[PDB]
Amino acid sequence: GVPLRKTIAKNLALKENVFMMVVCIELKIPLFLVGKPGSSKSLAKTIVADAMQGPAAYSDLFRSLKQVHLVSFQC
Amino acid sequence: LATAINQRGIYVIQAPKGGQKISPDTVLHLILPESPGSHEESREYSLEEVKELLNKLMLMSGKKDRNNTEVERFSEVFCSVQRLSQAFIDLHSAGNMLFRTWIAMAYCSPKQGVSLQMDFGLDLVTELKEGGDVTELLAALCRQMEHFLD
Amino acid sequence: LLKFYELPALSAEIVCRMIRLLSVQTVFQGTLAATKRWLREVFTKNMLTSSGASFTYVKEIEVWRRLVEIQFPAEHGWKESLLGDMEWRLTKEEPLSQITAYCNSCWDTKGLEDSVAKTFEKCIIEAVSSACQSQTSILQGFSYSDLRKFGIVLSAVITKSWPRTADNFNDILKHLLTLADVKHVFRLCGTDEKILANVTEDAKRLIAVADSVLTKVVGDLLSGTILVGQLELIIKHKNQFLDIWQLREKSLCAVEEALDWRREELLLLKKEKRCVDSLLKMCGNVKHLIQVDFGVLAVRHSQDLSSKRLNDTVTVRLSTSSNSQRATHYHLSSQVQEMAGKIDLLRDSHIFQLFWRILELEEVYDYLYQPSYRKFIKLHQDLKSGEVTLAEIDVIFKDF
Amino acid sequence: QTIHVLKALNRCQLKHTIALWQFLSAHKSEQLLRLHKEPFGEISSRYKADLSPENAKLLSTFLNQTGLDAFLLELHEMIILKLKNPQTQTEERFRPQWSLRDTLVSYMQTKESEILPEMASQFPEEILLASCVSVWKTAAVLKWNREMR
Amino acid sequence: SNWALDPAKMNRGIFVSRGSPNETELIESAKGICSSDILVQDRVQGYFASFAKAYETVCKRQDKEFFGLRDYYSLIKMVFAAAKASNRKPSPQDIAQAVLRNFSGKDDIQALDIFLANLPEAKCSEEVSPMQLIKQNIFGPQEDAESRYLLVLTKNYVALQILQQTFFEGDQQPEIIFGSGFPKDQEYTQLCRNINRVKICMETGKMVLLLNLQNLYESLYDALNQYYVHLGGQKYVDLGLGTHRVKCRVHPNFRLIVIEEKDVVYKHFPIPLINRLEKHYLDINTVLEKWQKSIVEELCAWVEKFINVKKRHKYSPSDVFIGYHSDACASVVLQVIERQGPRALTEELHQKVSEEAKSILLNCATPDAVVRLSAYSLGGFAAEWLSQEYFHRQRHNSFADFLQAHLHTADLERHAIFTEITTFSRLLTSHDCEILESEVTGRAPKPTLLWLQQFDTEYSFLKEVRNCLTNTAKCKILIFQTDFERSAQLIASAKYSVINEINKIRENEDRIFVYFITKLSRVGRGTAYVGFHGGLWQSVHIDDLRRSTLMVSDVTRLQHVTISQLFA
Repeated sequence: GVPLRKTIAKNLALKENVFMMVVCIELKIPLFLVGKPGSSKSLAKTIVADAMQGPAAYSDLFRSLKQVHLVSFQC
Repeated sequence: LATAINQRGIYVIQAPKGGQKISPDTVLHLILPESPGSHEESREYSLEEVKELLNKLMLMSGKKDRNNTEVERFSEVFCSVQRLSQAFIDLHSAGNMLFRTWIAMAYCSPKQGVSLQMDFGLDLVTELKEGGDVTELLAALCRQMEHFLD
Repeated sequence: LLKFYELPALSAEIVCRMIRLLSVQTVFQGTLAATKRWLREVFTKNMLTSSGASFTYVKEIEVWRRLVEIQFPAEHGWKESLLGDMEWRLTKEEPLSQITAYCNSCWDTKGLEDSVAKTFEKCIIEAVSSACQSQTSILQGFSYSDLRKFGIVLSAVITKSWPRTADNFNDILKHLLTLADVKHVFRLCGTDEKILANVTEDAKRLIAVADSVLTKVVGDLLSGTILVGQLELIIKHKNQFLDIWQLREKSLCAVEEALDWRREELLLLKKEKRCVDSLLKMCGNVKHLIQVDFGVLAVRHSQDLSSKRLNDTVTVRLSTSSNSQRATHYHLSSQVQEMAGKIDLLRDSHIFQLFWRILELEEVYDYLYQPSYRKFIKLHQDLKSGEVTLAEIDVIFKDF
Repeated sequence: QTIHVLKALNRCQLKHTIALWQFLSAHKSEQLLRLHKEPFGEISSRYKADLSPENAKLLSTFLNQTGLDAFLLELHEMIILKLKNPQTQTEERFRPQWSLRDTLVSYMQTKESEILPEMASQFPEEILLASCVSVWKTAAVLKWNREMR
Repeated sequence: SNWALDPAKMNRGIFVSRGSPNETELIESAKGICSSDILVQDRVQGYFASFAKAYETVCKRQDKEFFGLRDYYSLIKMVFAAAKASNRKPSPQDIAQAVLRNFSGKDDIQALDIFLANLPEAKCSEEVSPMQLIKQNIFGPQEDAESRYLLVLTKNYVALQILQQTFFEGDQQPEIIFGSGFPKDQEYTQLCRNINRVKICMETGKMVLLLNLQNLYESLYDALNQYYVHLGGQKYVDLGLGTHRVKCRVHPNFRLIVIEEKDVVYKHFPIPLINRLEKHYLDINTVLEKWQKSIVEELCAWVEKFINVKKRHKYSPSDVFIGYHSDACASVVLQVIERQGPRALTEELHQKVSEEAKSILLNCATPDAVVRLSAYSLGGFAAEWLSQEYFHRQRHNSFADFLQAHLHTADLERHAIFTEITTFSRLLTSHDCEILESEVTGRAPKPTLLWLQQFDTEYSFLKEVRNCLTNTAKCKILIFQTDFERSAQLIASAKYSVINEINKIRENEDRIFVYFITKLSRVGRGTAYVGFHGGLWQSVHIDDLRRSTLMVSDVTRLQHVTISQLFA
């Protein structure tokens, strides 16, 4: 449903990160992701930000889900 | 908002009221009056609000347009006033007493020919007012205040 | 005028005699200064003519010799300063112009044991070192009238061009084959022996090392114990190699036959290597699903041939034998040889790659290769005949 | 020839002239030292002796308990005026073997300038005139270090 | 987080920790990347295993985390794109180029050796120079095969000289993003203006050079990842200034280059930042060939001889060649070879390069040194040649003569000409600018003279620069003054600002002559001045900028006249 770039790998790291992020955000569970640079973390964050534009979402799935607004702080 | 601040805006530097601790936030505030024919209210902005407006202007003005003139004017005056504020804070920390009731109003654009106005709150010193471009006056005043600090 | 050079020299010699008869340093300085001033005023333009063939001034060397030889006390530094100025005038010119003027022209006959000779030789040696570092051919079309000075230049070229690791057999062979100056050196030294007489002993030693290297290489080539790195380097530069060996051997044909034979045997060995590589790569591709055991073949393939002697890697042919078959280091079975050959032919085929499902190499042939090749042939016959089914076109050519 | 000189001299008056001369000369030399260049080429090498470890410790202790600027200015003036003039070199009341303290105290007395009490008492006599220039160099280094600190 | 965390603080939420993947996971990621096409995926499949084994080898070998998964993924992307464009099996040269671009940047690592150890591709060993790699990054030969942004590790900020000369030879010059050296402007507001400029360059597509501004990384952290949102075909990336985060448009032609010192990167730079950028090392030694380096050594020797001899205070090169430093000869040689072009090596080229280098160095020398060299050489040929060039073929007698010569002889293609000048006399006043105007009248307008110290803020300097540049005159002369007492920051920041503003006011073919004049002292105040910045600049020493009303004598005339003859 989300229109990812073709050269991006639908690997296990990004799959699980996106799924967990979506579920935790929709249910307001705190999620902590720790991994060495390149472990599909920020990519998942941007993808979930773009996908979860509820009415403006790309797929009926995300259109059924909530609308997300992200506020970022760099610690 | 920034265009109006340039046209009408007034920056105010004064000693902290209410016994507040001396800092840029307490010393500096922006007044935005209302224009003739419009009925909105004269708003008062804190330094944090002006820095927020500045950040907004920077991220917005990526349009390769002449709009930078207004942003540039806004930024220049803002920086000058911040410099003046730190000079006041310095004189305050050193124990100077003249600049204890001193209030300064900088007019982003002349009002009836006035660009800077200073009053010390003393019976001997009358009100001081001067016209012209605000950033030159502010730079000269900052330099005099620093020399006086030394 | 330059013609009058004797007068300054006589006045300087008078000053010399007065000093030896006894503000001394002051008078010396003024004397040297005035002499330099005169030389500057007279020697106004370039030292050498267009080609570097002749001298601009016929008397420059004579004036330099006359003035430098004045026996001032050494401590004062007359000779060194004047010779420094001459060296400056030389170095301004192009290296090849300097060497041309040095060898061809008739300036030296006056006695080359003076200081001017030693300075000009030093400068020419430095020029030759620079040119060798630039790897530009010097001796190409070179001409010479003074054999002694040409021999000095030639020895300088030989010594400076030589590799820094003058003992490395491989770098010696690389230098000999790659550098062109070596052809000219061998040609000249072979045509007229007198050149070698004028050549130094260091240069003759280097020539003898080079000749020994070439003779060993030829023995290895003819016999067959040569390293694949050396045979590759020889083949890449076969023309220079055979020219040099022709010159040396005429001074002191079958090598062409030998080198052709070894080129053929090396091509065969590389063909077999590439077949084994293609087979290994295909099995590595199906690695994720199936594990293969061909330890001996992978070990043999992993060894770098450059260090190996040819006859160990492959059978070499000689008229000391008949035109017998060739055999390689791999000793592949007929099954594996056929399989590797076909897989090499189809190593770029996208329709053969997928086209199939620990096993041994004969089991690998039986299960993977035969079904695959059978289906591939059947597909080729379907396409040639046209009876191919639409489902096949949809599944196979989904990608094209 | 008066453009930037006027800004340096805007505050000085004729009474200061001599002190100003002294200051300038010392400052001039101090610059050279900061750049490791030799300031005292015109001085006899005989007066350029080194200092022993013990005399170095004594000098350092004195300088720590001394007014470094005035001491440097006076010692510089003495070195330049007395030891430089070959006429005063042949005037052998400033011999390298003479003690630095007595020489400098005599000089200061002759010009009836206020003498630093430390000069007579605190100054070690074991330091001769031959090392006098090293003393000034060492003192200037401490000042330069004090200036960095 | 890339760093570990304490579970007790998480409020018993959900905590997921990712480990470094094994070979199979890396090969699956590679196949996922290539999935967009099937032919190429099959072709590269064989190479995936070797690339993964090489990557784990590198990760275990290196001491500090310097290479990561982004490098591996970028390698796979670049090989996929190369094969897709070629329509053939990836050639060894492509694998080598990919590996060099991604896994370069460190000395203690020999990536290409590791990757070639696993393959027979080593046969190529046709190595590609950092200049070619950087070019391919900036100008990598419809498709967003986007390469990472560049980090150039250098020494003494030398890299800036090379790039300006090589890739930005023309007026396609990038924009310089730097920290201002003016006293009252380097704080938060400067970061705001800088990120505004970064945004405007992203929108317009103008390339950017990031100088020692690692303190801007928190604003760019998300853009460096280059993960874009899309709208109507255009791509957008996130930028932040404080708590405000906004999406900004990125023009396809946009590229980013960060220039930084190797040691700052090794010590201070965060590891995720090192991972986000493609890393290359650039120094003059990496550009110069062997013979050019030999010419450098020769020029150092010739300098040492020039200083002392072909009493005897034993001068040093800095005291003669104003601005001399370890890399002066290399910079000179690079500038010479770059101006000459790619001409093949010949004895003519070697001689001409040596002579040009000597001439450039001599242009920065004091007349005093040339006189000393002649005197102590007793009128040697070299000394008279050098005196002739300095006093007669060069224009050190005054600033007016230099300006006239530069105006008459300078090239016509270079619309912007930059010059640096060192002097020991007093800086120019209004009267000197009037004399220069009287000389120039009919050729250009009144030269504009500015004193950098008089400016407290960068914006006032830019305002006056724009006041001058906006005049319609076809030729413009800009003169900047400074007294070297700290100061070098001011000069550098002014130089960058002037270059950027000249690049912006460029639609016209006006010819702008820019001069930076620094007043030094022969002795000094400890901190040694450093010149020979090379690149676009030409370094000339003028002992006295005035026209010598007190004596109309040009030296080399008095050289043959007594003091008695002066009073004839």
